[PDB]
Amino acid sequence: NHPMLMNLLK
Amino acid sequence: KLSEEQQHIIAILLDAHHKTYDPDFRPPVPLSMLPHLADLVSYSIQKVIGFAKMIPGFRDLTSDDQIVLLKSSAIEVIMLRSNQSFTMDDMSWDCGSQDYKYDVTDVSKAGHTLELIEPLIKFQVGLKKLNLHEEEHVLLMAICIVSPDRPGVQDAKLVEAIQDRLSNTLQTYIRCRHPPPGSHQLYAKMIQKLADLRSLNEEHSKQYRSLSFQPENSMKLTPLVLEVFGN
Ligand SMILES: C[C@H](CCC(=O)NCCC(=O)O)[C@H]1CC[C@H]2[C@@H]3CC[C@@H]4C[C@H](CC(C)(C)O)CC[C@]4(C)[C@H]3CC[C@]12C
Repeated sequence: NHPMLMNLLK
Repeated sequence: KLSEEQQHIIAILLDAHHKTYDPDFRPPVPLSMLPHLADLVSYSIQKVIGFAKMIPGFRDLTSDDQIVLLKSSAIEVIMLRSNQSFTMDDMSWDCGSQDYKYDVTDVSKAGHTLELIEPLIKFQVGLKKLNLHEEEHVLLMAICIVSPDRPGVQDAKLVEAIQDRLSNTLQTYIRCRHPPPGSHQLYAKMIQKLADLRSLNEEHSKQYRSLSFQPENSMKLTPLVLEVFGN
């Protein structure tokens, strides 16, 4: 439910 | 007295901050400033995430815990990091040139009221009066993010252990390096500032929920802003 946050974390 | 580990943490946090804070957006123009400042906040969220990843121990957290800490701290860290570009000379965020200089008039034209703006400005003044070392400023940003009392945290004990390491580094730094009487109850005043940010966070959320209920305003936001602050 948080794909853009997840991407910025990785 | 400051351990090798404690100096290491401070060195890492200063570098993370220098790499991610710089004193592209829709241009600045009651909502005339919403597009520009939505873009500024959206961009600043990415900077917060850049800083968070370089916090010692952050990487040891599960993706979920990293996500809940960043979702719940982002606006507070944006307000807190802005303090270095804030000028008591004329109560503005003076990011070099006049185009990107933001006073009470400017930041009140993005569909948020003085119910948020007035405490935000008083917070910036109160923080300037503390006259923090950059060492204390970057520790406060890290302690703000890695907080075990945020809703949705899975491993509260792990987040608590990381925060305590950061807290202990900060208290040690104040005792060894902050000149008395400027050091007196400085840790407690800094924690009070974290409390003022929780209250600013709550007021921002209330106002964001109303603003973002209005689809003509939601339309002016960014995808990252919608994912972090919600629909
Ligand atoms: C210009 C300042 C940064 C200056 C800096 O930090 N520059 C450095 C960057 C970098 O280089 O990384 C920022 C710091 C806090 C900011 C305010 C936070 C509250 C509020 C949020 C709202 C977002 C929505 C989504 C609309 O709810 C938009 C208006 C709103 C009033 C902001 C205005 C601009 C503010 C004052």
